[PDB]
Amino acid sequence: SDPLAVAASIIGILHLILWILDRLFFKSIYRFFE
Amino acid sequence: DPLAVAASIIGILHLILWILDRLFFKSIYRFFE
Amino acid sequence: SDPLAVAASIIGILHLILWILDRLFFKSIYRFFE
Amino acid sequence: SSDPLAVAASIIGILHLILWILDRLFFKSIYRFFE
Ligand SMILES: N[C@H]1CCC2(CC1)[C@H]1C[C@@H]3C[C@@H](C[C@H]2C3)C1
Repeated sequence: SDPLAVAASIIGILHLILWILDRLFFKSIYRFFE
Repeated sequence: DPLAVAASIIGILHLILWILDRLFFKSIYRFFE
Repeated sequence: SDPLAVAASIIGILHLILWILDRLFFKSIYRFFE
Repeated sequence: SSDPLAVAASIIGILHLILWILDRLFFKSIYRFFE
């Protein structure tokens, strides 16, 4: 239970979540003008 | 730790999906150049 | 844990922060000109 | 100080930072000649 390890884990989870949300928005936007 | 394993697998899938996304968008925005 | 894990944790936190600033900049540019 | 999964994820995180840095660098560059 290193603080850096736990923070890095949570940040990786949040990073992938926000990435799929951002790219979902952008892929839905680009899925209309093509 | 289960948290470390979850974060590791999420990081690997994140890199893989980001690479596929980058290939998609680089081959989609490589026609303009 | 080991230097590899510590550096990887610092780097993952940096990566989240950097991608946050990148997407915030792009969303602020696409939230005023669209 | 050795989990194979942890070492793999660490190397992957470093390479991910490097690749995203290069991606956004050349992206910002392309978006620097167009603005
Ligand atoms: N992309 C980051 C890189 C650092 C780790 C994943 C998230 C990796 C696996 C676990 C254990 C350490 C710290 C994080 C969680 C090394």
